[PDB]
Amino acid sequence: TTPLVHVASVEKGRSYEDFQKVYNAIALKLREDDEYDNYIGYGPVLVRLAWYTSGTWDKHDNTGGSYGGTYRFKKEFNDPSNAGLQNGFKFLEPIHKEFPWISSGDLFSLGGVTAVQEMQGPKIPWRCGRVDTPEDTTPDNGRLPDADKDADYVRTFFQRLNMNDREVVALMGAHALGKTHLKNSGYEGPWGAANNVFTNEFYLNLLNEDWKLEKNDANNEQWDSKSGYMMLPTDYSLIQDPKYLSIVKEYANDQDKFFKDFSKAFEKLLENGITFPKDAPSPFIFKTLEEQGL
Ligand code: HEM
Repeated sequence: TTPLVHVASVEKGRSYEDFQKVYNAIALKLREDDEYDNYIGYGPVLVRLAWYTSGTWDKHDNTGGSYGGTYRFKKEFNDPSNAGLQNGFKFLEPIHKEFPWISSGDLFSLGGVTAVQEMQGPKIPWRCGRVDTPEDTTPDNGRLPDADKDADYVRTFFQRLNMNDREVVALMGAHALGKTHLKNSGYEGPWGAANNVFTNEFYLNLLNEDWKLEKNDANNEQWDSKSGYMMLPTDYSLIQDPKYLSIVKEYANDQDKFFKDFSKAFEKLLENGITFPKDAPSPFIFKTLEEQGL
């Protein structure tokens, strides 16, 4: 019951080259299965999967988190908060089959890193070593955030993941990717136009679009723009709160700053709860398919 310690353990004999191969397999499949979700591709859902398998972490007792790769167990993959993520897991199945040596946690997190980079986002340093843990270590449902809340809720929620205001605003920028699907979350619509290209569009849209608070077909309120975009109440709270607003403006006006801050916050999210040995390998920075000429 005491605060357990999760020590990163490198998959036996593996090094950078091995993980670059897994990265490449994921990236090649992202390119191949381009028709998914009306041609948005699997990039966005893989990022969401990485964030939800990591977002269960509780700094207070080190339960949940990316280390154990517990999403593979029914209790967690059936979490209502994870509806739709099965698509990401299905995508990674053939990858895990080809590289059975990689842990589930390493695969889920690497999937998110690969997706961000392939979608032209910033490089995200990634460390290996997550080790699969038993089904009884699977966190209970209810640790992921609700979308119908305000800024105070968001701020308090993220304190459990040890994220401050800047980290929260930076992480939310991932919503430039993909869209909400009524059947999955009770919300419908994309946050922007370039659904599968990682940019700071989320912030520009929050500030520049003309938003109207409306009710969707699930009878839930969401902010809609004439451009056909939407914002969840939690997204919109970032411009209602004065502290969050200042940061949103910063990122809307500095693409490089957003990339650097997102990279740090995303790696931190994916590494929360993990203790890396003094002699563990340095973080890996994978080359994109484009950089490799593949
Ligand atoms: C207050 C926190 C957050 C809330 C309430 C929230 C809520 C949601 C909801 C309701 C969806 C739609 C799911 C669906 O209908 O398919 C979604 C999608 C998504 N979220 Fe968030 N999210 C939050 C934070 C984040 C963070 C921190 C990241 C990652 C850094 C992230 C990345 C994504 C991505 C990429 C999608 C698109 C998935 C797809 O298109 O299939 N989210 N989120």
